[PDB]
Amino acid sequence: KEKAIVVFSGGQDSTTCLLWALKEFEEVETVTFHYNQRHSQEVEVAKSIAEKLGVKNHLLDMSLLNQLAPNALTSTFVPGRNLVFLSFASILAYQIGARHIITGVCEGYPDCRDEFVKSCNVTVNLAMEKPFVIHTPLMWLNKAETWKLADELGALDFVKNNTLTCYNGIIADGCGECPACHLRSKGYEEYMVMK
Ligand SMILES: [Mg+2]
Ligand SMILES: [Zn+2]
Repeated sequence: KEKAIVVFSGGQDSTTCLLWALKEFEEVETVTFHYNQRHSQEVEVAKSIAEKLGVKNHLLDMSLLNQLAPNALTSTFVPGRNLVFLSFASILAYQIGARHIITGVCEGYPDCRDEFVKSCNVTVNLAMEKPFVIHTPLMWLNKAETWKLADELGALDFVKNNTLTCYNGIIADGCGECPACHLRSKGYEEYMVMK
C-alpha cells in the first residue's frame, strides 16, 4: 500500500492491471504512450477509462523512438521498444514518487519475456539508486485467466465494455474479425465454459 504507476493503454490487459494495482496500492497513477496522437481513439478511450476510476493519467509522446525505424535511417519495426517504455515509466515513477511499476507484458517478443523484465528492473534500480519494483501480474496468465482475474476483481463487465482491444477503434467486441478480437473473444468464451 504505497504509490504505483501503471503503464496504461486502455486495452483489456493494461486495464485489468490498473484495476489490479488499484487494490494492491494506496496511490496509483497511469501513463499512456502515444506516437504523437493525443486524438487517437486509443489514447482517448484510455483517458476516459482512467477518469471513470480516479487515477491521474500522464501522456507521453514516443515518436522520437521512430528515428530508430529502418525507413528513418535513410520496415517500421523498432526492436526493444519495451525497454524504452519501461525505462521512461521508471524515470516517471521516480519523479512522481512511485516505487511500483505495473505493466501488462506477458510471454513472442524477447522484451516481453519475464527475464527481461527482471533484468530491466535491476537496471532501472541501479540507474537511479531507487528500490523500484516492476510488477507483471499477467505474466503467467492466459487470455481466459486474464478475464478470470478481472472478474475476481469485480470488474469483468467494466473491462468487457470500456477497454479497446479491436484493431479498428471498435471498443469492446470490436470488428470480430482481426486477431485481437478473436483472441479476446475466444478467451472470454473459454472463461465462461469454465464458469
Ligand atoms: Mg492493454
Ligand atoms: Zn477487431
